[PDB]
Amino acid sequence: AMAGVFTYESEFTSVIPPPKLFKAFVLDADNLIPKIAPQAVKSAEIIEGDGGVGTIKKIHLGEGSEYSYVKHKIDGIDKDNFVYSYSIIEGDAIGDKIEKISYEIKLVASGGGSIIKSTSHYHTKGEVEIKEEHVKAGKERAAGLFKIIENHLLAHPEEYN
Ligand SMILES: Oc1cc(O)c2c(c1)O[C@H](c1ccc(O)c(O)c1)[C@@H](O)C2
Repeated sequence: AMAGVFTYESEFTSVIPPPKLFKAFVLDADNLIPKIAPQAVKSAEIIEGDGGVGTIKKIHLGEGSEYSYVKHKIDGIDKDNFVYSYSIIEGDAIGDKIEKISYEIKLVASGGGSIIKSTSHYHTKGEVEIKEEHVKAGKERAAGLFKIIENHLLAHPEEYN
């Protein structure tokens, strides 16, 4: 029956500045990734909402994740300060051990690069197993994807200006 929340903090740098990165990784992620990283993600669609806060999206994952869905709940967007927060509410790692996973992502200017500050909140249930390796994975995973994006924009500077 026991509820809890485990909360983890992570950072990535990028040479791409916030406002470009933001448009690519947040605002256009849904079409972009599927185009440049099919193994990551096949497609993404709005199930519910108006696209703003409170929208839910079914995201169709790629082979990397045995073609499994997740549903994302948009918790907030601030297009000015480059903040985005969304919770995974169904899908891959959302079992019994763990019931929602929530992210706040904050892009910070840093020398015409960015630092991507990421807070994740694993909403637990029952006993709490959290392995230094389960965290390293999920972290590598996210960074793998920012790297795909960063390198994509470096090779396509015509995009997201
Ligand atoms: O290989 C994977 C496995 C996953 O569970 C996920 C992956 C990639 O990336 C998905 C992802 C992450 C950020 C996104 O904007 C996105 O559209 C899709 C993430 O929610 C879940």
